[PDB]
Amino acid sequence: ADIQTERAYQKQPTIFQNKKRVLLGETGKEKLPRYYKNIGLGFKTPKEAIEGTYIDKKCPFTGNVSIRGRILSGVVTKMKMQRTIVIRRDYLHYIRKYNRFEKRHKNMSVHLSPCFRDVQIGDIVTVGECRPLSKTVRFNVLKVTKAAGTK
Amino acid sequence: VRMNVLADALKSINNAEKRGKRQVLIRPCSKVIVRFLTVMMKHGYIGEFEIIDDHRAGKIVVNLTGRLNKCGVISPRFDVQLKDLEKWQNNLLPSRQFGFIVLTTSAGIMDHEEARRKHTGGKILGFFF
Amino acid sequence: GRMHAPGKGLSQSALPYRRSVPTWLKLTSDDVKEQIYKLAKKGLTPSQIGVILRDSHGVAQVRFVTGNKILRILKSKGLAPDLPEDLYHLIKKAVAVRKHLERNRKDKDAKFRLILIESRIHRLARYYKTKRVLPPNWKYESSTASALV
Amino acid sequence: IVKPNGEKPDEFESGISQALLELEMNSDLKAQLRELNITAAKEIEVGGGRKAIIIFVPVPQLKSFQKIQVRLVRELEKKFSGKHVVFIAQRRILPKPTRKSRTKNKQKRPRSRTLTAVHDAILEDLVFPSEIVGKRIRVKLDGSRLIKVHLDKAQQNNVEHKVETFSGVYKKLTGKDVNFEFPEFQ
Amino acid sequence: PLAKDLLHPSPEEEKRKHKKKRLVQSPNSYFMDVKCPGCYKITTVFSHAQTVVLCVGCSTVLCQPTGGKARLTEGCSFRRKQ
RNA sequence: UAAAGUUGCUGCAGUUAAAAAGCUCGUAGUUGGAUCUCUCUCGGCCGAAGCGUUUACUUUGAAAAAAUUAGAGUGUUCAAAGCAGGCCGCCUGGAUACCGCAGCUAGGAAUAAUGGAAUAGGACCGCGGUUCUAUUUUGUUG
Repeated sequence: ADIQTERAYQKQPTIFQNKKRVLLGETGKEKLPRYYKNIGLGFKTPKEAIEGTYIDKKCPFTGNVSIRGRILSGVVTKMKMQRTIVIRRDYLHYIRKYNRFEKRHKNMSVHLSPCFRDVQIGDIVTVGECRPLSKTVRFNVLKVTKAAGTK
Repeated sequence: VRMNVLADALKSINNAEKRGKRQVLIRPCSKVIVRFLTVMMKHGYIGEFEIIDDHRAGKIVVNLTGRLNKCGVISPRFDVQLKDLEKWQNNLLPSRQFGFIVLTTSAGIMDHEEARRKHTGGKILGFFF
Repeated sequence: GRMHAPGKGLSQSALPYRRSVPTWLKLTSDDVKEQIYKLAKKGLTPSQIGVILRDSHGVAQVRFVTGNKILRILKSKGLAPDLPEDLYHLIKKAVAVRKHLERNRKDKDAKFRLILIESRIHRLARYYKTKRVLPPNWKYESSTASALV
Repeated sequence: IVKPNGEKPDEFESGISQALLELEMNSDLKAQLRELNITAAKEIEVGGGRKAIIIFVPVPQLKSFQKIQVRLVRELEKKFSGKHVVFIAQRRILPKPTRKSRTKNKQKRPRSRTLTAVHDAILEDLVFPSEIVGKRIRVKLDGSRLIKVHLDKAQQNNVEHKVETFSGVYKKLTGKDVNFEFPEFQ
Repeated sequence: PLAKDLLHPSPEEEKRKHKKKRLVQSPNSYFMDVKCPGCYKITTVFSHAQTVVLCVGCSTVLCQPTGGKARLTEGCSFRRKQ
C-alpha cells in the first residue's frame, strides 16, 4: 500500500534511503532498511513492525516514543480515530462507611501503531505510559491479547 | 431463586434445633457446607452427619445435639483482616468465653481462633454458638 | 416459579440414580445412533427423537447408552438444525400469535402474551449469542420471522 | 499379555500373564483373550490371611473385559484357590492445576481425569457384577469419612463374600475406608 | 422423624412421597415388555408413553397416551422390567 | 456532636400508627445452584529460569514530612507542658507505633470471578521440504 498519503514525505528519520546506487550498488533490488527498536520490560517487537512499511512516529517499536512509567491494561471499546483507540479500565472503588465497593470506569485514549492489525472491540490491550502524544493521549499500546472466543 | 446454599443449610439447622429435633435434612450439600459443618462438629456443637449421595447434588442428614443456640451466615462474605477480627467477634459472638466465627482463608475454612493461630485473614462465612 | 407466570409447579422428570444401560436393552450404542439418524432424517427435533426412543425402543436415556446427548450426536453427524429447537418453537409461537393478532386487533390478551413470548425469545437469543450458538449479528425481527419458521 | 504403560513387568505380573495366556490358548472364551491385554497386576493383604489380586486393565478394553469378567475371575480364583481377583481399569489422575505448576498442563484437564472421578470409577469397577445403587459418606466426630455403598439385589450372595477384599483394595489404592452393604428397599 | 434409619422400616413412607421429594429421587414409571397375542415378539413400552405405538410386526395399537400412565389394549400381556 | 436504632453499613421502619408503584414486561445496576486433590555459562539431584494459567482476597516486605493523636524515658516543686537531663570532666536520651484508598513487592490458594480441546487450523513426538543466518577459511578478503 502507498505510505505517502500526506502532503509531506513520510519516512523514518533515522534511515538514509538514497545512499548512492551504481551497477555494483544495485543487483536487482533497491533495498530499504527498517528502523525498529526493542522496547524494554520483556515486550517483544511484533513481526509486522520489523517487516512492515508504515510510517508512525508515535509507534513504540519504530517511532520516537520512550515507554517509561505505568504499564496498565484495558479493554478496547472504540476504534474510530486514526491510529488511536479508546479503551476502558474497569475497577472497584471501596466505600469505607458501608464496607463495600462500587463499579467505576475510566476511558483512556491510547495510541495504536499500524503494527497491530486485527484489533477488535473487546480485545485486551497492555499499554505503556509515554510522553504526551496529543491533548489526551499519554499511553501507547504495547501488547494485544484477543478476547476469549478466538477459533 | 436460591443463592447462598450455606445460608439455607444454616437456617435449616437453626430452625430444627430450635424445635428440639434430633436430625435435620440439608439440601443441597456443598463443600463449603461440609467444611462449616465439620468446624461446628469439631467443637461439639452438632455431632455426626451423613452425606447422602444422589447423582445431582448431595444431601446431608445432620444429627443434632442440643448444644447449639444460633448458627448463622454473614452475607456478603466481607473480607476480614486480623485487625478487624476483634470487632467482628464483639459484634457477633455472645461472649469472649465461647462462640466461633468461621472464616474461609487461603489455609482452609477455620474458626477465628485458628485463624489467629495461623496469622491469617480471609472472608467471613458465618458464626455459631 | 415460572419465568412469565405466577405458577409454582413442580412437575418434571426424575432421573434414576443408576447411570447404566438397562439389562433389558439390547441395542448397541451404534444402533441407537443410527435410530437417531433415521429419526432426524425424518424431520424430528431432538426432544421428539428422545420421546420416540423412550416410548417405543425402550431407550431410557440416550446419554447413558451412547455416552452422548442427542443434539451432540446430530451435530457430530452434521444434521442438526440451523437454530436451536427451543428458540425455533418460541419464534413459531410468536409468529402464530402475530398472525392471530393481525385479524383480531381488539385482543389485548393476545398482545400481552405476544410481549411475553418475544421477551422469552430475546432472552434465549441473547443466551445463545453468548455461547456463540447464534451469530453475533442475529436478531429477531417481527417482519419476516415467518421465514425462520 | 502384559504391557505395562511404563514397560516395567514383574514376577507376579509375569505369572498372571502366563495364567492369562493359558486361558488364551484353550478355554471356552479363548476368542476374546487373544486381542485383550492387562497393564499391570499386584497382590495385597486385606486382613487376616486373605489376599486380593488387582488386575489393572487398559480403559478401552475394560468394557470388553466386563463382557466376560465373571468366568475369567472364576477360573483365576480357581487357579489361585483362596486369593480373590478384581479387575480395575488403569486410570491416571492429572493433578489439580495450580498457579505454580511449572509444566504439567497445556489443555483443560478433563473431568474424567480428576481424582474424584477416578476414585468413583475405581469403586464402580471393583464391584463389577454388582451395580452400585447408593452411596452415603458418614463423617465421624474425628473428621474421618466412612463410605457406605449399597449394592444391587440382583447379585448379592455371589459377591457377599467379596465384601472384605473390596474394602481392602479400596483402602490400598484409594486410602479411604469403605463398607459395602445391601439395602432391603429397591 | 429419624430419617434414613433402618430400625424403623419405611419402604411404605418413601414410595408414598413425591418422586422428587424422596431421600434419593427415583421415577414412579417403568418399562414393560408387551406380548401381543397376534404377535410373536417383545415390545418394550414406557409406562407413561406419549406415542400411539404399534406392534413391530403388525399395525395394532399397543397403547394410547393418557394424562398419566398410558392405556394398554386388551389381551396384550405386559410385564415390568427390573 | 453524642443522646438519634428519630437516616439504621453495623442497625430502623412500611396490614391498622407516616409508608408497597394499579398491574405486568423489561435494559443498565445488584445478586446468582452442584461440581475439578525435575529444564538456560556454576569451582556448595550442587548458583537458575519462568515464557507458563489473570485477578480479587489474605499475610508480608519496601516506600511513605514534621507538628497533632497514641505511646517509651525524664520529679516543670506537681500539672498542662518541655525535650530534657543524670553523676563525681564523665554517662544518657531526643524512642516506638499508626499513616486509611490507589501505586510497588513477595508467600498462601479456601472463597469469588475468569481461561483452554467440540467443523479440532488440540497437546507431545519424531519426519518432507527456506533463508546475510555478527564467521562454518591467521590464507590478501575471493
